[PDB]
Amino acid sequence: RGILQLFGPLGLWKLSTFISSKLNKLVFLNIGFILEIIVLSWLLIVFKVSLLKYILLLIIFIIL
Amino acid sequence: MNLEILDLSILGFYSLISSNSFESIAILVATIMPVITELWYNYSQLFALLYTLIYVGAVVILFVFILSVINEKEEYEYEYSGLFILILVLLLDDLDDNESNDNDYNNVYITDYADWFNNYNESDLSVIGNLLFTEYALLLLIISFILLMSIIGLILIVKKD
Amino acid sequence: EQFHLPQPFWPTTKTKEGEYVPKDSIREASKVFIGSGVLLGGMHFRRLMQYKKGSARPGLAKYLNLFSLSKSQLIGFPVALGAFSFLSHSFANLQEGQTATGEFAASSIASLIGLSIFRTKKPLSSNVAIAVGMGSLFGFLTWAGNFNLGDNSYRAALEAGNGNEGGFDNKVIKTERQGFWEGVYRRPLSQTVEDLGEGRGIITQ
Amino acid sequence: QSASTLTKEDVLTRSVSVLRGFEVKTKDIDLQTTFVQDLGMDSLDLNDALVALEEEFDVVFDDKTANEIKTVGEVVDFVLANYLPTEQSINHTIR
Amino acid sequence: PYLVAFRPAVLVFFFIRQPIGAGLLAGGFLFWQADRHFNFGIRDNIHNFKQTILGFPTQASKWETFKQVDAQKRAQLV
Amino acid sequence: MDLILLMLVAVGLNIIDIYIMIEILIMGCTVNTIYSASLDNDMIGLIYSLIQIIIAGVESAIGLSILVNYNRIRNSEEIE
Amino acid sequence: STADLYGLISFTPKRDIHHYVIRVDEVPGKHFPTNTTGNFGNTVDFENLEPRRKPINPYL
Amino acid sequence: MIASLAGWGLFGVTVRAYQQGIRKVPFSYYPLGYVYSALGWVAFGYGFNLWTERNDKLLEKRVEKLKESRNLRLS
Amino acid sequence: MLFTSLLLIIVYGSLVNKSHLLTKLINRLGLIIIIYTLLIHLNINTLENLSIGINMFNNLLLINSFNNTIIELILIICILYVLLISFNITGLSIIDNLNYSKRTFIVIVLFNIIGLTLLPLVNDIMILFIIIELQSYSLYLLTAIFNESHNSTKSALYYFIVGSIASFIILDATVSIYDDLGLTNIQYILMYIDKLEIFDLLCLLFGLFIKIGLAPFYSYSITIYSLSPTIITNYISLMPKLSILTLIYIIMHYINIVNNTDLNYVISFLILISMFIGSFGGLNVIRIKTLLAYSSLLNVSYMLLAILSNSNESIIAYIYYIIQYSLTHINIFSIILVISIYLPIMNNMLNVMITKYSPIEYINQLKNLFINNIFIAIALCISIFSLIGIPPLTGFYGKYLVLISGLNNGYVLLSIVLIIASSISTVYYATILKVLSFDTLSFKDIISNNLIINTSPENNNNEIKPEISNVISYVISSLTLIILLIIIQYENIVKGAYLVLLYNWV
Amino acid sequence: PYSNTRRPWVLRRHIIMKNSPTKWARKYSSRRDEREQEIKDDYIRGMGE
Ligand SMILES: CCCCCCCCCCCCCCCCCC(=O)OC[C@H](COP(=O)(O)OCCN)OC(=O)CCCCCCCCCCCCCCCCC
Ligand SMILES: CCCCCCCCCCCCCCCCCC(=O)OC[C@H](COP(=O)(O)OCCN)OC(=O)CCCCCCCCCCCCCCCCC
Ligand SMILES: CCCCCCCCCCCCCCCCCC(=O)OC[C@H](COP(=O)(O)OCCN)OC(=O)CCCCCCCCCCCCCCCCC
Ligand SMILES: CCCCCCCCCCCCCCCCCC(=O)OC[C@H](COP(=O)(O)OCCN)OC(=O)CCCCCCCCCCCCCCCCC
Ligand SMILES: CCCCCCCCCCCC(=O)OC[C@H](COP(=O)(O)OCC[N+](C)(C)C)OC(=O)CCCCCCCCCCC
Ligand SMILES: CCCCCCCCCCCC(=O)OC[C@H](COP(=O)(O)OCC[N+](C)(C)C)OC(=O)CCCCCCCCCCC
Ligand SMILES: CCCCCCCCCCCC(=O)OC[C@H](COP(=O)(O)OCC[N+](C)(C)C)OC(=O)CCCCCCCCCCC
Repeated sequence: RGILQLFGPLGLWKLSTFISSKLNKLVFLNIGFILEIIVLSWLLIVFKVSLLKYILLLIIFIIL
Repeated sequence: MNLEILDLSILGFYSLISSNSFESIAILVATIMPVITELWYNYSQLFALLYTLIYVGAVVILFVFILSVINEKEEYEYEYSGLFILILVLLLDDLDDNESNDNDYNNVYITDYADWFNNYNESDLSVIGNLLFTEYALLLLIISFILLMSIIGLILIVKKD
Repeated sequence: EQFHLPQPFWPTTKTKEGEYVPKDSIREASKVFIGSGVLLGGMHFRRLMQYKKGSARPGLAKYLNLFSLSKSQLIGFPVALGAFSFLSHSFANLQEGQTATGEFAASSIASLIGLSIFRTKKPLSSNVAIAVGMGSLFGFLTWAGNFNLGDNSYRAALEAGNGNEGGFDNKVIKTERQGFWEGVYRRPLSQTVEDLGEGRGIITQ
Repeated sequence: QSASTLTKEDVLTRSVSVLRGFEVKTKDIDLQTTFVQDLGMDSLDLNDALVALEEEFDVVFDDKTANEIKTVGEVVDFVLANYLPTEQSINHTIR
Repeated sequence: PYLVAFRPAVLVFFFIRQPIGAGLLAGGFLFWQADRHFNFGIRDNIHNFKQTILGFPTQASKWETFKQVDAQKRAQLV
Repeated sequence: MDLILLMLVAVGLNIIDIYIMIEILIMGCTVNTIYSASLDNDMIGLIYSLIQIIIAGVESAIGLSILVNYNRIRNSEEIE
Repeated sequence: STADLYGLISFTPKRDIHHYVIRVDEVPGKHFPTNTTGNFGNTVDFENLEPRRKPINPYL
Repeated sequence: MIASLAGWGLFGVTVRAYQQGIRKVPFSYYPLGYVYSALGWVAFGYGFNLWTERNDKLLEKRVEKLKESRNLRLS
Repeated sequence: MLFTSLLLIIVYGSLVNKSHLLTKLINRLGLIIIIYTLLIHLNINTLENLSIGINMFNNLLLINSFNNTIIELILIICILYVLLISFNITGLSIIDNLNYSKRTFIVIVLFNIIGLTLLPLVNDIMILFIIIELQSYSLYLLTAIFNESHNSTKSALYYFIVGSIASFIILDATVSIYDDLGLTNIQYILMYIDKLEIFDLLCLLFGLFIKIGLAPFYSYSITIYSLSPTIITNYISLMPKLSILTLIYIIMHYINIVNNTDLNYVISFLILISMFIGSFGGLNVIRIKTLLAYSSLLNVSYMLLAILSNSNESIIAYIYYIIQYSLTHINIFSIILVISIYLPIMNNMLNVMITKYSPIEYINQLKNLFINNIFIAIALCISIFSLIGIPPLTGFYGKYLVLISGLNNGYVLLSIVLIIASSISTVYYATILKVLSFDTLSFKDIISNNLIINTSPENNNNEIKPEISNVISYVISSLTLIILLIIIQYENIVKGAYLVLLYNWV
Repeated sequence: PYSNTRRPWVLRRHIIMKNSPTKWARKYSSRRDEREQEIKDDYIRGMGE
């Protein structure tokens, strides 16, 4: 009833609720929001590919 | 002194401080005019005139829509900006105007050699039409198809009936 | 004698001894730290201009609040990314190559350093829990061969003759070990003793 | 967006402050506080208060309700049930 | 060609309405024209800084490559 | 200045101002096509430039009609 | 047989910048709308054109 | 080939019988529907068998070339 | 046939008077047009002849056996979609009259079908830009066909703006390539595949990724699909993906020639993020169309892994997956349109407002479907289990074939992540099934005369009145049994996908 | 006549018209110019043969 729930249903439910609540705030009809994300993605073309894992770490920081 | 640099400097200043929708429909016209003039004086006078013939008709239709949708919102609203942050932003932007990093391609001047073989000498628009109406006639007929769809599309969107 | 444990690791090209010129860890971390701080700080002051241009429009304000970064995040993010780049290169130089353990250590420490800056108002054990989770993800990323195995894939092996296109034949026995993606009908018994060891039914009882 | 963000405690709190700026007998105003008895408003003072409470909350009392209002709590009930944010331009929401 | 006709009209009206904003914009415009005309090299050195920091082949980088080949080729003959 | 997305401050705060940005952005593609075609003395690039201008004008009309009808929907009571 | 058949079909031969499929059947520029003889830089002889690379049809 | 087309018609009977459950009618309602459904999938079944018979012929011809290609590789 | 018959229908629709019956009969004429288009296309295009790749119209178009299969799939799915507007979906006028109130509905579909079928064939950058505009404009006009609807117009505004930004990105990529090489034909550009900047083609793919709703550009498609009418959302959420993904496969086929692994890593980054968002995004949602929007984002990520690997096993994976996913998409939306007849009627908390465009808008409006219609509820369960990937349904072989191609190319991380993504997304797929059935016994003996279906009259009280119309019932029966019983013909179907070649030859 | 072949000023100075995925790559990403510098270097290296 302890660690196997934290690393199981109860723990993953809290993780899912936290992550899904973040994603629910990103779906709203707004021109400025989607334009910023489109233009931001252009940096993947500019950046050298070795920086992908740093962008991955930065994105996980923003989830918090 | 290339005075087109000054024109774009003023235009960039007015795009940062623009508040209402009428100023935006003026940023568009303040953009096509430098394009038309620079095309006229450097690269293509044909396309300088095509831009004027087509974009102006689009601009007036754009302007008439502003009249029907102007909604009092941004006349009385306030903006903060700051004169110092505007000019500093434009200064940093003006520092880097090298869109290309091939220094030799940007610094070394080139020439072309004329030949007399073309004795049938006609305008660029005649060759463009010659190819467009013969070899790329499919492209022209699809464009005609897309123009037809817009006619039907505009009616099924706007017409209440 | 050493224990004979299974080794579930995907194939990777192994640099010969004397190879692997190391990468300058401080220099590489400097580029990530400076470039990130310039962008994050620059995008911060760009968004303040968008604030000043309009604050009576709820639609713009809602979208700007999502992308807004706190002051401790504007400092913590470049530091965490810079420490990550430094520690990832520093450990890679130590081990003559990049390993999943090195990336796990580099990511968890970099996360904990950043978390202790922009997540000050949370319990210390909470920050360590996230750092262990973050470090495990990047260790798993390296263990799986980053985004693709590349020259170690089966398709690459099949193009180099190291696959199983020609089939198998029991009469052929090879002293050297088979390729990672290669299968054989019969093996030298010495290889089995090297893998399993003697004992519970190998050679002896 | 186009929904109310009003609570019963805020509407009461804003109602009390707007009623405090008038010449009332007592400054101790709650939901049960009557206009004629506790605060002491005649015909004209009451309608000055109603319009003042209209401007604060951007609501308009109907004629039937306004003529029959007795207590401060009735106003708080009316504001909570009838308040709507004003429609914005086609650009305020989507942009 | 319409910018040649409009430019006197826009410039004077720009100074009338916003004399300080116009003077700052026009002053900066003239300063860079003085940099180019009188070979102050300020804009070129900024360009050389941007290429060095972003990993582009600079003018000095391409000349160093030539000097490395030049020394390599001479020894190949001597 | 481009990488910090300075262009996001130059775009106005109306839906029509987004339309103007799209037209300007597409017009940048056509100017680049005309410039390359003229240097190469290639009429295929100029045919491409002409196609871009016509097509860019089509979407300008289609987008305008959507915005026109969007404004009509708000002014729908029309008791007059 | 089923294992053998899948090995043949699922094998992907390598492609690089030296071998790949280009679907062009003839050389352009035999005729132009006007001024076919330009600077005489067209050195391709259409009277003695060598045979082209005919595409392979596996079902033929 | 009758056995194959027999199954396809029986598939069409199943499709109609399942549809009757969707519409909540007795399975004996309008018995001609099974005949119509059975023939419609026999027609699809006959075309399907021609498609598969063609595919096996094409696969053999391609496999012969692929074996020659593999023999060169295995050297 | 499409172009010729479209002109007649355009003129004919404007000539006759406006009535719901006439619009419905004009829609049936559109059904006949697509059927004749399919018959003519089948009569002349065959897989064996098109294996080499045949140029048409001064090499502006290039059709091969890989392109041809997708064209026939597009025509077949478009046939199934037109049955929705050409026949009764529910049989009740308050719901069905919406599909007959717009006479230009069928015209826009025929306009878009032309754009859908020509897009995979593009062989020139000039025609690539023209066609991608033709497809996009028709989608905007279809999204705004109901112009008296506030949400429908708002979606079309969002669709136009985002899709114009992507088109500019696509145009900007082609202009850069023309600037580099001075060439417009794709096969000519292939001769210089080693010298042009390959990331100029990644910019071209980025604009295509926006138009398929890939992360991080997923936000607008999730918003648009939820706000649009269910009949509109059924089309726009599936049709653009059939053509654009096929075009992405052909572009990635050319990109793999130079083997740029940096480009492979950026795409893998977008696939990885889309799996995370597609699975975790749907966990906390209450709208069914919002849930299906994340399902679409997740299944696109699965297909893009096959497109990214881009090998012989990838052709089979992509071809099979796109066919079976289209049928599952069609089957689910057909059931959702039908089951609005079982909605309770008032005679209230949360002030829930339901409109005529989307009568089924929340997941819990599917409650007690196991009681109201057991056969339809099972049909919906089979489709949802197929999306989950329960064998031996079609959805299992789709994931199995995708994994084979992905793991064969060394994409160990993406293969593991998708299987974790499949498990996470199973949580919200199961929630549909929980709503359908889990309260059957505690509700079996209840009196439900307050349904929408109960408002319909009865003819004679001696006849048997079917509760669902003939055509829509047969389509649901056919597709559900195909999904269920694919094991019977799986071997023969996958042998056909072996023959579909994209310049393999030998 | 010898002339430069640079892009128009409006292309490389307009606040909005200068921003695109390929223009940022040409201006801020060295991936393209690294490859093309190899071609130029081969010209001088190959002189000796
Ligand atoms: C024959 C010459 C005609 C123009 C002479 C007048 C010069 C004024 C500026 C002309 C265009 C320069 C760039 C301006 C772009 C549009 C920005 C704008 O909003 O207009 C500027 C004008 C000044 O208003 P101001 O008080 O300074 O700022 C607002 C303070 N809250 O705010 C206004 O709304 C007034 C605008 C009046 C209508 C102008 C319509 C545009 C005409 C452009 C034709 C020339 C093309 C541009 C050439 C110069 C390029 C920089
Ligand atoms: C006169 C000065 C002119 C300045 C011009 C630049 C404008 C300011 C922008 C800040 C600098 C960032 C962009 C730098 C260029 C783009 C990256 C790049 O190309 O690499 C350059 C730099 C050095 O790397 P280098 O090895 O020298 O280049 C290859 C040489 N063969 O590589 C780097 O290390 C750059 C640092 C990048 C790492 C930080 C970015 C990741 C974290 C922030 C993420 C931003 C948001 C995420 C966007 C993606 C969203 C999906
Ligand atoms: C420079 C600007 C900032 C950079 C933005 C980058 C945008 C593109 C990157 C791709 C992510 C697309 C998702 C939508 C973009 C999110 C927009 C955004 O930045 O808003 C921040 C958002 C809100 O969070 P919140 O803290 O509540 O708001 C701030 C309050 N001041 O916080 C979020 O929820 C953002 C997280 C969204 C979920 C993305 C997760 C993607 C998968 C990452 C993990 C990959 C899984 C595999 C891991 C194993 C490998 C290690
Ligand atoms: C033997 C059985 C084995 C099977 C078990 C396998 C699962 C093992 C994983 C266990 C980890 C999850 C369980 C514990 C998580 C608990 C989440 C949580 O409590 O929220 C923490 C915090 C929010 O704070 P709050 O919850 O409100 O209060 C603090 C309570 N002390 O918010 C947080 O800090 C959460 C961290 C932010 C989200 C980080 C996201 C990282 C990337 C996603 C992780 C999964 C990656 C999957 C990638 C593919 C997805 C398709
Ligand atoms: C890989 C090694 C083998 C592991 C096999 C898979 C085990 C997964 C854990 C069980 C989850 C479960 O069962 O999901 C069911 C649970 C039910 O939760 P509940 O009891 O109703 O409490 C929840 C409600 N409360 C707290 C209010 C009472 O929903 C959840 O929590 C939702 C989160 C779903 C996350 C699923 C991700 C699965 C990833 C698997 C690989 C890491
Ligand atoms: C309420 C009812 C619940 C469920 C009951 C289940 C009843 C099952 C009835 C089966 C009838 C039967 O026997 O069909 C058999 C016939 C004849 O097979 P054949 O031509 O010899 O092929 C040989 C079969 N091998 C390979 C196993 C030897 O094929 C069929 O018709 C196939 C069934 C159609 C399945 C859908 C996939 C094919 C369409 C392709 C479109 C992409
Ligand atoms: C050459 C092979 C095919 C031959 C037949 C095909 C056309 C059949 C039309 C007959 C007339 C008709 O359908 O009449 C209408 C009937 C009855 O409708 P009901 O629901 O009982 O209405 C009640 C009618 N009352 C009130 C008079 C009682 O519908 C049917 O029976 C439906 C069966 C349709 C079969 C579709 C097959 C699709 C195969 C798809 C493969 C990809």
